[PDB]
Amino acid sequence: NDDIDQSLIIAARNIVRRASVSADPLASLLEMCHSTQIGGTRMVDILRQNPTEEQAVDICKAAMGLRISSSFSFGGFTFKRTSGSSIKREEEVLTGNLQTLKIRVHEGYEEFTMVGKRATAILRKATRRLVQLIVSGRDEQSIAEAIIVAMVFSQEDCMIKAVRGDLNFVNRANQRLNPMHQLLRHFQKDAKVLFQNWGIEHIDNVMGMVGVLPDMTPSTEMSMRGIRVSKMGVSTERVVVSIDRFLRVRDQRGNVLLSPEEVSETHGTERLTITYSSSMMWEINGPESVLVNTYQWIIRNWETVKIQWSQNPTMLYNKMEFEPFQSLVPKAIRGQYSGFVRTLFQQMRDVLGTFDTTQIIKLLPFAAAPPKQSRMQFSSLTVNVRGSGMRILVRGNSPVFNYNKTTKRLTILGKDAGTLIEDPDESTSGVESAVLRGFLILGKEDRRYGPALSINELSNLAKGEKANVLIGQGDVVLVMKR
Ligand SMILES: O=C(O)[C@H]1[C@H]2CC[C@H](CC2)[C@@H]1Nc1nc(-c2c[nH]c3ncc(F)cc23)ncc1F
Repeated sequence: NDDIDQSLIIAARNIVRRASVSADPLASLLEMCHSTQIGGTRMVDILRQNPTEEQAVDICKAAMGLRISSSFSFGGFTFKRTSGSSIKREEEVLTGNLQTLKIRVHEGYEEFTMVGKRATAILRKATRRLVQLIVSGRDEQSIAEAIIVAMVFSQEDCMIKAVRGDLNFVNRANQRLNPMHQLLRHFQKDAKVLFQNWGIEHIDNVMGMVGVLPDMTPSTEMSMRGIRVSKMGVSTERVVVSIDRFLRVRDQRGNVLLSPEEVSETHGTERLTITYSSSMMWEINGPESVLVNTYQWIIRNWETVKIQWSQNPTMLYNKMEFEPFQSLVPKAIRGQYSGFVRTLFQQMRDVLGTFDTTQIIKLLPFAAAPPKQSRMQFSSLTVNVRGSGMRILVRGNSPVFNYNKTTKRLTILGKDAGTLIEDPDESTSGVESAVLRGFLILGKEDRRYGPALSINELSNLAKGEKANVLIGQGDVVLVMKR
């Protein structure tokens, strides 16, 4: 039952990481935790009774209104205050790149332990001043990680002055990181200016403790100011917290104890099966599994989908289940697809007797994104699966979308998305109301209305005239305007 904690952590990290790029991360996070199982058992039942303290596991607990440890995480280190106190106060600072940052400065004298995977440390600090850091670690990278984190955490001015270049770090949701994570990211990328301008001191002789120079060389004579490396150098109060929309967890006094930027990037492999049900975890098996599941999901929920489509489309379009598919749509074009498809849907609602089940299913995931309006008459819509742009044809079949009108079996890149059931609202006349934006196809080629136009000269017609248009290769049909 150590194997549960191990697998609960793997599952919580995945879920938080997925949640934070979603539209509503707190909503997505709870949805996925109620969705998931760890070896037969509901995740949310393991979270209510398992005492494991880890960054992602605690974000989840916070989301379920549970109580978690008051320690906080910064740069992957768990800080536990061992003595002292501090007050918050807001300050503006000028970096070494003459950028202006508004920082939440802490004033007071404080002692902390910092605990990490590959190094731990004891830290003493005061207002904008590091007083002492004793760090022990597996190798020079680990020690250095700890030292960088303590240096940014001290908030000292020479750290601020050590910035080069501008700080514009964002997360995957393109949201700016708060300034302390701005500075920490900048120095995690390269720390030599920071180490060289920090300052050097002669050191006293103490058993089991050595100095460290700006190039991570050990020294029995000198050391970076206030820093020592030790050899043997090396948690139970739980409090009520608040979790806001973007999963930043706070304590009563408004300190951010945990956020998604504090989740470890390590990706281990479970020793118990983890089973995600959420649509959010479809992408686990590649964009192909996204597409199949999207269309599969629509078939299985057809009865609720068909009536929300018919009377409350706003809530249909905004559903959580359509976010994964939306990733696969080029961000440049997705809004104009959405605006194209929503109009075609509205034509099918307004012009009655022309309900097409296969067509609604095909285009429905494209209406998720915000409707930007265009006038291009898309003949196909594109989704990128592993870097290549596959196309769904607005009219007819396709490797991506292949429906079989007799067997009624829908196929998605090969795999069987299901089978459609007989629906009386299905139109029997050949009128297609959801292929051409602003136009209605009325069946086969009829020569008495003229010879075949092409699609770019449909604009030269106005207020519902009746023309034949070359829709494909050889395929000619009769199309009227609204
Ligand atoms: O801004 C916050 O509230 C966060 C972000 C910036 C550093 C910590 C981790 C992320 C900080 N969280 C917390 N800081 C502190 C905190 C105490 N003394 C400090 N001196 C400098 C500092 F910088 C933060 C602190 N206490 C509890 C926290 F929970």
